[PDB]
Amino acid sequence: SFELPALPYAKDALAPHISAETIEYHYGKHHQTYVTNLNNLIKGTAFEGKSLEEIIRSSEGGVFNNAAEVWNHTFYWNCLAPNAGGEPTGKVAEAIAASFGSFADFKAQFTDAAIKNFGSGWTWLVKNSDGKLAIVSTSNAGTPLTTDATPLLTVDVWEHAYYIDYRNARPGYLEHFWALVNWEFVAKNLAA
Amino acid sequence: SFELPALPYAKDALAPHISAETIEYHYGKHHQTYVTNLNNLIKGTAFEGKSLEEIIRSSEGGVFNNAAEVWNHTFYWNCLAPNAGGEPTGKVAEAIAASFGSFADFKAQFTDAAIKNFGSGWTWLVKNSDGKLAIVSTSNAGTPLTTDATPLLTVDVWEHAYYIDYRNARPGYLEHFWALVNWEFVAKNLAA
Ligand SMILES: [Fe+2]
Ligand SMILES: [Fe+2]
Repeated sequence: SFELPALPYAKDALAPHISAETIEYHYGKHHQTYVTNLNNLIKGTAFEGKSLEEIIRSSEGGVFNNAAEVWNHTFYWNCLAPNAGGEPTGKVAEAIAASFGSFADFKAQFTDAAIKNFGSGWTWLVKNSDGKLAIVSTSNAGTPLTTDATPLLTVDVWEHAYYIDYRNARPGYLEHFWALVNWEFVAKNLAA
Repeated sequence: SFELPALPYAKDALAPHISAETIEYHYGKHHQTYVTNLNNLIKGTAFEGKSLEEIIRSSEGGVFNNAAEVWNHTFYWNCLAPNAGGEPTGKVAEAIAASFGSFADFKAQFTDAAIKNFGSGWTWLVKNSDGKLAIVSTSNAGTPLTTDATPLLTVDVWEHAYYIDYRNARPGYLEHFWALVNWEFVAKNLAA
């Protein structure tokens, strides 16, 4: 009985970086469908009373794809915000500087990883179990939740995430992604 | 060095099933970029002098992804045509009827497979070396060329192939795909 969590802002709040139309389809159709599909697939199964994270860590096939995508998108919406972007400060800035050399280095590494993540997928900033930050990419519904690394930030590189606004120019999408990064969410994730 | 083969028709030939803008981007940007990236990866290497097929059957990583996608798209453009679609005749009709019972059954199965293919990929009708026909789906740049089967027909289900025209409605795209199938090409593939 999972529900589609409410968007953290107005559907046109990320314009012009991500259009209101993209949110309408991405959130209203894609994300909503993953929720509906997940609910239908777990009915009557041992997954019924489990948390979303629990299902993601104990499933495969269709149940996994839908559950992971539900979580990935909710995390994604929280990674964005209006009147945000720019450079992080405090603990996040310090951790990024220590793990990548500088914010600029991190930004270039994250951008490159995201652009080169072949096909559909996600690119993440995570804190590995060794306490150091790293950038990793996943394919399709893949998520760091199935590992011992903690997700801090992500960018959806499935084409539906940017085709309406940037067509083939995934790099253009990444450029604008930086103008939307919600460092408050990233900071919360790192502080946990 | 590889050249992007000319499209078998003007970019408006498949409209309204596939729009001129989709062709503009799909052929003019996506396909072209695969050619460019392939060229840059193989320049000055032992992959020079090799056919596209030879590269696909002897590579991995980026070389394979780009080489395979170049071939897949050229094959795809030949699978589509104006004033086509409908149902096959002659040898193609016979083979499909013998393997799937009827064209209607084949059509339903191919469509179902294409819709279910998760993430980016392709759905194919192939002929195994023993003469049996089968429907197989691949992920990302995956192609039957790396197997023992012969590609007869394919549909691109990467989101860029249909998002401009159908957004998330991949089923609608598949319906319109059938109005474009170039059975003459399929017959050539089967007769080889
Ligand atoms: Fe998405
Ligand atoms: Fe394509």
